[PDB]
Amino acid sequence: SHMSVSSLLEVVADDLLKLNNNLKSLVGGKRLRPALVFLVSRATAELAGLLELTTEHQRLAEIIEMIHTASLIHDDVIDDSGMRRGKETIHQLYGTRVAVLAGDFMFAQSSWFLANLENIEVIKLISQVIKDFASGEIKQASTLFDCDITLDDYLLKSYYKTASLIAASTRSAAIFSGVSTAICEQMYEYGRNLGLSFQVVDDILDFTQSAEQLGKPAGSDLAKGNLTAPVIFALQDEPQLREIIDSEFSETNSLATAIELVHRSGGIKRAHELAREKGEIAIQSLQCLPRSEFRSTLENMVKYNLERID
Amino acid sequence: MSVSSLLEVVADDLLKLNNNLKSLVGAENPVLVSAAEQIFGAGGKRLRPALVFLVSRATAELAGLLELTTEHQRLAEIIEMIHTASLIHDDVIDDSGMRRGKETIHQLYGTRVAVLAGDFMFAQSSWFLANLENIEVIKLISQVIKDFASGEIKQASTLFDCDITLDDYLLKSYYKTASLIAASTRSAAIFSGVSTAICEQMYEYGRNLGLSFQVVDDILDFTQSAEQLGKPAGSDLAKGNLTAPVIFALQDEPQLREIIDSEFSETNSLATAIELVHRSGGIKRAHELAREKGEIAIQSLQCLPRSEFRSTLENMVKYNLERID
Repeated sequence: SHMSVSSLLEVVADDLLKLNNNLKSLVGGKRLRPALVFLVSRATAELAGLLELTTEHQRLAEIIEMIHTASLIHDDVIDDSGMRRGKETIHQLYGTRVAVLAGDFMFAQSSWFLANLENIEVIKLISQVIKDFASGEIKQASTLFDCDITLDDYLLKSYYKTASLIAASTRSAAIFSGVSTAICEQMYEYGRNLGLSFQVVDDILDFTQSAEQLGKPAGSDLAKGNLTAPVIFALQDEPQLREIIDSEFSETNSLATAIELVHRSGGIKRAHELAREKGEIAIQSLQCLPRSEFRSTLENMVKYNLERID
Repeated sequence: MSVSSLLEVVADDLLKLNNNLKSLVGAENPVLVSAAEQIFGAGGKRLRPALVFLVSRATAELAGLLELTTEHQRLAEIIEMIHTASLIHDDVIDDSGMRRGKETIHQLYGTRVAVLAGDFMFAQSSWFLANLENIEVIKLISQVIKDFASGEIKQASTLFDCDITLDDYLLKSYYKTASLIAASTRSAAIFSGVSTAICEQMYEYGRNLGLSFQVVDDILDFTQSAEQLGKPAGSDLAKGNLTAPVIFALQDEPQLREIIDSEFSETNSLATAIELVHRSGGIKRAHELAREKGEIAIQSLQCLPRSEFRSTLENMVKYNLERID
């Protein structure tokens, strides 16, 4: 459902099971983003001398996931441009008005929650994430099938898409704990580099799953012209790959060829390394924190993400 | 009564604002830039920034301030940006194809891009406002943006519903229009540092003027010609948005209910309905509803000293009720 009330219920239930788990190990996706907020909140709260999470920490986890979920809802809206007739019909058929209103309300409820936490630094940080998301998503169609994309441009795109919200959420959790600016910056870098690692791994998985399904991989990133880390690395070595993409896989079975050129090029292995390198930056970001079950879980999130392609 | 003659006492403030509006979306996303100019250049009256300047100057003088603060000036720009973002989403939801002779953002670029553009402008507005560092105003405006979404959901959930009460119509009208105006005039007083009591009076001026604005707009959808609006007369009615003239008309012309329930499934039934609205006392009763809100607006200005700014704030009420637009 597109429901704020359902979202908040599921986040509180997921956070309860996570909290109770972490209590049992003391000193030993809709869930990732609130979990990261909760873990960073707990680690930094203990450093600041707080005896429990503040109301600001608890609402932050709901604010972040509401932004994430509203983003998906709005990104999913159909492009009706060009139709001379029957737009009201296609919007009825796909529930466009409901998606727009649900996304609008969820964004607004999130921003209203955040404003009422009264930390202007966090409001600035999160507002910027939303602007960059919307602006980035407007330009995304114009970058499909463009082999002139660089690796730095891909990482920036993945930042605005994914990593920026996660980095803003871990910095904000530290800000609400009142730890030093230096520690808030490190939590920001944890979130940013975990987010990039997470996105590169998701891009690797989309490719390697694509290359094993039995039908034509028609809905893969590569097929739609969304060129990710394995492909970009491959394009450095594969002149026929580039020509094939520029053709939008016009020729019968060219998509299959493109996929095998990518697997050929070792760019998958170089994408592995890139995701591993961002992960190790994320882990290094946590060492300003003392040993705790919360730091060990934040470190393990990186390793468990990387094991997804191991 | 000309819009220019009405606003001349803040003409210089408005000209600065109009020069700056373009750059406030940025220079880096050409589609986003182009979609912004499409609304900013379409010829809006800029009444909302004018109200911010008038209240800003009236309350600044009462407080002892020398000139208008940069916060006053940025507030005015933010209010017009929020207004613009809400028009963009309202066009998507209404599936309107035209706004002031020009095509709407979603017609040019598709529903998804129009929604994202509005998302950007709401976020850009909040971000600019946060950089004014006043948390009271930040919380006020974040409530306004939620109110827009609450209003849009209520509006879409009650299309063609002839059991709508006048109280629900005024609530919807607050969510759609008057909430933003009430918050903009309260925020202008806040940035001048005047008393809580005067701040609250300014909120109520903006609320009641906004409600009077929207009632008159809903009247004009019936009473003005089909290209004096661009849209044909009764466009709100035809899409099932029942406004004050229709609500009053329904009390005397029960066939209106049959036509509206049918969603005008039958040829010339919309023409029939519009004649029923005119036949009833409806348009006249909606006009006195607007006047009654306008009078409460003028009462809320009496806590200000006499000043050319107060006089123009009162004239805005009279201009609206005389309006042909």
